[PDB]
Amino acid sequence: MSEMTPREIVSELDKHIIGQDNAKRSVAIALRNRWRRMQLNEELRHEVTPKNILMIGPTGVGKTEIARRLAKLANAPFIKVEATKFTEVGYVGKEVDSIIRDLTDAAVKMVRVQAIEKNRYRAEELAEERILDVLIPPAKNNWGQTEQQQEPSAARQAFRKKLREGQLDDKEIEKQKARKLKIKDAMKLLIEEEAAKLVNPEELKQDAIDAVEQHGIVFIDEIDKICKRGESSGPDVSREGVQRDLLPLVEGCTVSTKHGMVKTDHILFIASGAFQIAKPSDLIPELQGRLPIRVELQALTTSDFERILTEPNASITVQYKALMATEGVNIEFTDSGIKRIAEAAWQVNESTENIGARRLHTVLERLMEEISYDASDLSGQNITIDADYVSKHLDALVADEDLSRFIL
Amino acid sequence: MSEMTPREIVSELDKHIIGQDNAKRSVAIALRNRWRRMQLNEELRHEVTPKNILMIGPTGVGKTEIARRLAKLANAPFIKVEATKFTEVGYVGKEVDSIIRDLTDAAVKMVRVQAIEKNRYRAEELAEERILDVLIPPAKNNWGQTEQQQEPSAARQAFRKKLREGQLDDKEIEKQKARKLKIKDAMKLLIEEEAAKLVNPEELKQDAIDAVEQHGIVFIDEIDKICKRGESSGPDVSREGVQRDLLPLVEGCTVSTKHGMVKTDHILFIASGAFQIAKPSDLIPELQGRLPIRVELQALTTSDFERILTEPNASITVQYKALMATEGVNIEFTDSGIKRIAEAAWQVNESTENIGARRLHTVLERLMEEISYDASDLSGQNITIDADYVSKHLDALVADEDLSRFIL
Amino acid sequence: MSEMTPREIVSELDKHIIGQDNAKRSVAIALRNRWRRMQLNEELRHEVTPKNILMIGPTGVGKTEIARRLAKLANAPFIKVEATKFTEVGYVGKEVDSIIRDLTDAAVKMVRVQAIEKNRYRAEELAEERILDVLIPPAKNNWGQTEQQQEPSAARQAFRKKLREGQLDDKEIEKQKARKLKIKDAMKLLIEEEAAKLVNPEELKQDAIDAVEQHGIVFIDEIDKICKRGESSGPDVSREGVQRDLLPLVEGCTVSTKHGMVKTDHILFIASGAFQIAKPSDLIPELQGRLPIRVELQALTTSDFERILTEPNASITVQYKALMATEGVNIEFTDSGIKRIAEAAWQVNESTENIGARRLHTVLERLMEEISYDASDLSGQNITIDADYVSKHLDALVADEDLSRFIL
Amino acid sequence: MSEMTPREIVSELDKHIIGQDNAKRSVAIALRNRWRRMQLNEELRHEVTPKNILMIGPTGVGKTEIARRLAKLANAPFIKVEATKFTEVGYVGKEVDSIIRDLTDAAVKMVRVQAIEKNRYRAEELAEERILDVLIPPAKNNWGQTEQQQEPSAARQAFRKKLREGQLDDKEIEKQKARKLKIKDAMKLLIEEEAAKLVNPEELKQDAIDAVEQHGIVFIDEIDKICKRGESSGPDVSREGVQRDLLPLVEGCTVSTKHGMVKTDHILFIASGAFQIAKPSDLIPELQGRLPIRVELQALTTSDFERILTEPNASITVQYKALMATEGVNIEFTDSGIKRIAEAAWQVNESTENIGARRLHTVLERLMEEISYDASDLSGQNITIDADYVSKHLDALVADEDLSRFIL
Ligand SMILES: Nc1ncnc2c1ncn2[C@@H]1O[C@H](COP(=O)(O)OP(=O)(O)O)[C@@H](O)[C@H]1O
Ligand SMILES: Nc1ncnc2c1ncn2[C@@H]1O[C@H](COP(=O)(O)OP(=O)(O)O)[C@@H](O)[C@H]1O
Ligand SMILES: Nc1ncnc2c1ncn2[C@@H]1O[C@H](COP(=O)(O)OP(=O)(O)O)[C@@H](O)[C@H]1O
Ligand SMILES: Nc1ncnc2c1ncn2[C@@H]1O[C@H](COP(=O)(O)OP(=O)(O)O)[C@@H](O)[C@H]1O
Repeated sequence: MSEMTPREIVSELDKHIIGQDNAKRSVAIALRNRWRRMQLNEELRHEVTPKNILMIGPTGVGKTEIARRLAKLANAPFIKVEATKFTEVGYVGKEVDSIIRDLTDAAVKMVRVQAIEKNRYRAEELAEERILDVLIPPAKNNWGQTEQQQEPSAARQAFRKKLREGQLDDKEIEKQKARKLKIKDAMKLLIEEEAAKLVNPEELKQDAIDAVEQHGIVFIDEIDKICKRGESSGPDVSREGVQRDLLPLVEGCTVSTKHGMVKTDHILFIASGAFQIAKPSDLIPELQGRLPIRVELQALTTSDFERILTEPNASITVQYKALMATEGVNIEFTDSGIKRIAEAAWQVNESTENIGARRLHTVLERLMEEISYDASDLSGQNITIDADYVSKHLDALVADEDLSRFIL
Repeated sequence: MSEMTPREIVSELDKHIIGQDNAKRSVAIALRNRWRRMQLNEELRHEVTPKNILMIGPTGVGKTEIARRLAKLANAPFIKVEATKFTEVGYVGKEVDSIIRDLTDAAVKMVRVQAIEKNRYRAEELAEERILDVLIPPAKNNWGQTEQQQEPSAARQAFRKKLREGQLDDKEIEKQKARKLKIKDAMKLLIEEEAAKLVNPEELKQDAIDAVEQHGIVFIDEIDKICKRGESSGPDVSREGVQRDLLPLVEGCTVSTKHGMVKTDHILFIASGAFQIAKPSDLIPELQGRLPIRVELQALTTSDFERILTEPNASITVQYKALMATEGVNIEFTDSGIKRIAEAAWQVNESTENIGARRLHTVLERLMEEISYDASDLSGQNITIDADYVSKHLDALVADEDLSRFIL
Repeated sequence: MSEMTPREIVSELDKHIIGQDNAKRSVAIALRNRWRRMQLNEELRHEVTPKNILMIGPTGVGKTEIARRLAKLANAPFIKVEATKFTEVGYVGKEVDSIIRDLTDAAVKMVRVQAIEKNRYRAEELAEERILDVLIPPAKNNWGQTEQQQEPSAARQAFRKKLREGQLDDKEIEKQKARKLKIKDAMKLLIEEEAAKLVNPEELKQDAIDAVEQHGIVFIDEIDKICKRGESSGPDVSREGVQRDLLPLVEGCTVSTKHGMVKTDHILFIASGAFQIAKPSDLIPELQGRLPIRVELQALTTSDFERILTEPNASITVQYKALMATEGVNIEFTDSGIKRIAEAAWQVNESTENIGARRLHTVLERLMEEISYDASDLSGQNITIDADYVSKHLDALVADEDLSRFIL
Repeated sequence: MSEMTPREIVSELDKHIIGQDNAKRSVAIALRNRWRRMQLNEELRHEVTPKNILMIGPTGVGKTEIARRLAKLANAPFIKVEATKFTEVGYVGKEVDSIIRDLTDAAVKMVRVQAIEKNRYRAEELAEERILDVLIPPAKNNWGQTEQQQEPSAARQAFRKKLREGQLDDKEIEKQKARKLKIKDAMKLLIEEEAAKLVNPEELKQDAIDAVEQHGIVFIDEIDKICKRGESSGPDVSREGVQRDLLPLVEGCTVSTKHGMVKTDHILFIASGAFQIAKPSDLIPELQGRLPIRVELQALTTSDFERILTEPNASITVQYKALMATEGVNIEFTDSGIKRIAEAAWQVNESTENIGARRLHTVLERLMEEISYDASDLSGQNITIDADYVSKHLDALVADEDLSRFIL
């Protein structure tokens, strides 16, 4: 099982989300206040109430990714539903118990794929027993010693080591089979047709169910755009409603679905958004109060950037190096470009409109349009990417405001 | 069977709902005016009419939880439907006899789980007879005495006491089975595949039907916002209708459904909401008359809070201690912080807007942000949470109006 | 079969609907004009046309209950559809052939339950044959005399009389069974599992069908709010439409449904409502003319009340006595309170708004809030409820207008 | 497997999309920034993010066809969804994860047909073994040599060469068969009933899944008309939402589907449209940031046309020749008509409104009305289509503005 202490939770955070400590902090305080529970009895296993979180602040500084990530290391199943959607001011038809239904549909194509390296390496030593079986059969009547089985190997395990270097031969092996095929096929087959025997009844469900149930985490994005305070950001309280609908979810219900009936009850909720338009004080009271833990995030810096450009472990930048290396190019970003790199983000974000950390992403892939293209030429060649570089393909762009409008 | 006297019903209320005596009172007066019925004949079993309840008052002072709980000890099935919902001013598609429909779908995953420690302990002694049977068979032809049965036990009840300390052996027992498995599995199985023989035909229905039918209790929240008198709380009498739709439910009909045909006729209804917009006199007559018993509730006090902070048996505050302890921290709340604890909620509720008892929930989880976080360090350490404490992390917050607007 | 002469029909009416004679009158004249038909041939069995009724008048004086009841003694299946509904000015989706579909869904959970005391007392003498069968078996090879069967009873019918006073023993009796249970269970079982053998193929349908088909009665409430005459009570003739849709029903069609295809044709219709807004002259002509029989009702009196308070056979008042007795309380209403009781209704209904007979209901349950609560104390005690009583808990209430607004 | 280098990707473009080099370029830069990924590990296989593309420019100059084709040689599965669609301002019901859903439903009737000349020529040699088997059976007990198998052929491979010139005989061969048919049938059958044994379990899915997944490419057409800045191209931010909905798709989710559960995460997206109404800077941030790579296209020239008229490998013009030949007409276009051919499109596009390259298509099929009709007469006759020609059937048309409005 998972847990992690408060700080532990944080620290893996600072691994991919620069700054906003306060932020992290809370979310972890929610995720232990979580664990804690379990460890009680039955009374209070069921009278204490997922400490759901309200995420006030500007855009692109990481409310989402703070959640997204928290959850990945919780190893919780997770989904982010935009608040908008349930509005349909195009007037369609939106039901909110859907949300829970998709927090299962990952809670699966999550259980699945998170079962093919736990039970994959367990059955490449079971797809071999099925070819060292057709090239040379362990002659009828095994005289039980389990050590006269590694004794077929007296040539059998000479073919076992010869499966990795010489294949493409015509063979046929044992709703079963009885089929005559070929070996590089078949090798790619059995595998598949073997994960099946790696039992998938009321296990990939029931426990996938447990998934959601135990908990993930839903991040209800934008909540603020669904509540009133008049003028420009009120049509009707034909939005107020979606706060209502919502309630139950957060406030605790069962729900109908596909793989099994699910209990929202204990699910964790993380409600986002910026409120230049209203004020959290402005939710329906009901909601207001299921959002116990409130926290601010604040806009990142120039530095903050620079640092997001490199101190993220998946770093953007690196994404480059490696990507870029693949064509035979070392690439290497100075202190002093990683400086302008940011520097631009910030200047651009300040003239057009500011989209968050977001800009770096675009500013970059643009830096490289040159390199990133010609790359397969540079076969070995290496390049120095630095201020003086940067500014040559940037400055006038960033310069041209109205271009940036289009193309950054 | 249940009943309880008027006062009995009450006194279990005051167990988790401070004050509002008048409230309780009524509700209980409904819940016997209920029983009484039964005890009559056939004439008046079917000519007297569940004494439905109109819950006029402010928000977060207990209308819901008064119902909610009433029902829990009625051991009735219960659902709270928000009135809004049937409106869809986004225009979707709402049918209202849905309401009754879900009052059944808990009337079940309520009959269910409330049938697995009644009939659970009855068949842990029936899943053993199914293993003390495969380890050592009571040899062919039992010479009837029922006392040469505890006489297989001359070694059989030596394996019965040895089922609690040594398992994981490879065994196979008797749309039946004929299946070769193992014993920590199989133990977790049989149980399940045994609650089946614990007959679940026209019983887990029929009587679940009675449930609803005999009753639970539907709490139609907000009734007030579905009724007209003009200006800012009338769009059209395109809400009028919801009252209309509803009608029947309360006014007495059959409804179509999944596990069986239900009759709404005698279910109990408790219709909530505040009416600063209209006035109960403003329901359609038909309804109006179906909300016979009328009651007011009154906004809780500073004291009332203080008392909610502690005199609730699930106490908030306690939730802490015990939640908090789990990290190795005794926590203790003075009289005199529970004082400011309240003191605050009240002062905040009076400056932004007042959400009810609701605020404590929020004000608190905020007190603790410190404690609740650092907690895993305080391994043993104990803390004294008291006025002087409170005010250090509160006073300026509460101070800062416009913050509180966000973060309480 | 049913019929009843005109007056007969009336008289059972005056049993629970004080006054409005004219009203009754008609409805019965419809219900014989009904019978009459059948008694003709084939020509005129199918050229004469259910004499459907238009029920003009104020609210709460009994259009509905005049119908509701008429039908119960017709023993017709019956439903009251609000006219509103099909409007959806929230814009959903309403189809009108639904109506007929629910006039079947009772025409069932009516046929059903009206078959378990016709065939219940027929099979408690068939669930015994199944226990006096397991406690002492009628030894192999019955030597046919039918009078050596009451001759097992030479001890068998000593256990038959002993089934009513000594049970809870462990027995097992004969998609059948083969099951080992216990006797207070099983007794509650067999019954159920025996109504099944009380044949339920193409009988509980086909004749339930006959139900509707033969006839009940639909009371289309409010019809007037679905027709035009401009100003405050016309949006569009986007309501006119529902008169249209409707037509066929009343005017004669088949309809698709669940248990069987149904023919509206001969169904009886009773169309309600008050027309302060328009005038019956104001229906679509088509409708106008399927509402042959027109009748007024007029608002009830003070007396009328008083009399509804006692001369109804299910009397309200009595509802009290008996309900109230159950806790050990005789209760007894004077001439002279039953006077004020009413007196209030009337005064209240005249200040706030007047809801019909409806008020009594509420005025009362309020009278008793005192008694109705403390009742379980009065264990024997008896009380005199009379003017001087009444006015002590009423007068100021009725006084306070604006309270009454809420709580009467 | 595919890849191709940046330039390689390009050069096959310039094969059917004259000019717009910059365009191509990018797109290719995406389609390697794609490959590269794969070649990394697991960390960065799943932390780098398909480099999605924003296609700013005028209409009919190639955005679509640049994508369309890109994908064809990527041999990716592809779909272009119009942004409009999800709007329904007629108000229907649009879900957007539909988009992904259809990117699968070609990802298939693409895997399918692209599996019947790979495995088609593999089993025309397997449907013969099934007739050289009924005409002359390889007599019981094959004495294993695999060279006394081509030795049935001592008359058997005399019937194998005689299957191409003499058929229609009455034969019967081996949920199998046992059926008595005939041989030109049966030949057209077996084939089919043989692509089945060419295994189609969790292969025609799973890998079709990969398709989408590894990728095709969705081209979200017109993105611009789903975003706000006011006046004539904003109704509400009841379009805003479409951007919202979309999000996830591009921003990374699982989607439910027919042949299997798909992950959108890594698919490639290329979002089109012109922005004379807004400005790419005007997308919701979230999106904005997911359109990393930005590119412009520029309206083609007279020349560019001329060159589209011919330098396309499928050439329009050629379409003619060959289409036209089929009637017995060589046709030949001078340099100097292909000149006016273009010359015209350009002059028309500048007077009515300019639809892009689009016009040639129309201008042409009009040139020909004459030829294209009379063609079946010109049996041999050959024609010289050239300026002086062109202008005889064009000049006054192009002349007549308001005609062209109708008829080009
Ligand atoms: N504080 C930050 N530290 C690291 N990365 C960040 C930070 N803020 C934003 N980002 C990155 O830039 C984009 C913004 O993140 P996201 O969480 O979706 O923004 P927001 O929640 O603020 O709307 C993502 O690519 C995100 O991973
Ligand atoms: N007066 C009450 N007595 C005890 N707790 C209350 C009371 N009113 C509100 N609460 C608390 O705050 C929450 C609000 O109760 P609720 O019944 O949902 O309020 P309301 O009906 O007024 O909307 C509950 O969880 C409960 O603990
Ligand atoms: N004339 C009357 N005689 C007896 N009871 C009446 C009378 N009028 C109304 N009631 C009773 O008071 C309420 C009004 O009846 P209902 O038929 O639904 O009113 P309406 O049809 O006039 O809208 C019901 O409880 C009804 O049974
Ligand atoms: N610049 C281009 N190069 C070659 N053909 C083009 C070009 N632009 C448009 N066309 C032709 O006219 C049609 C329009 O191409 P399309 O990609 O659909 O234009 P757009 O994206 O600008 O809407 C295509 O069938 C193609 O033959």
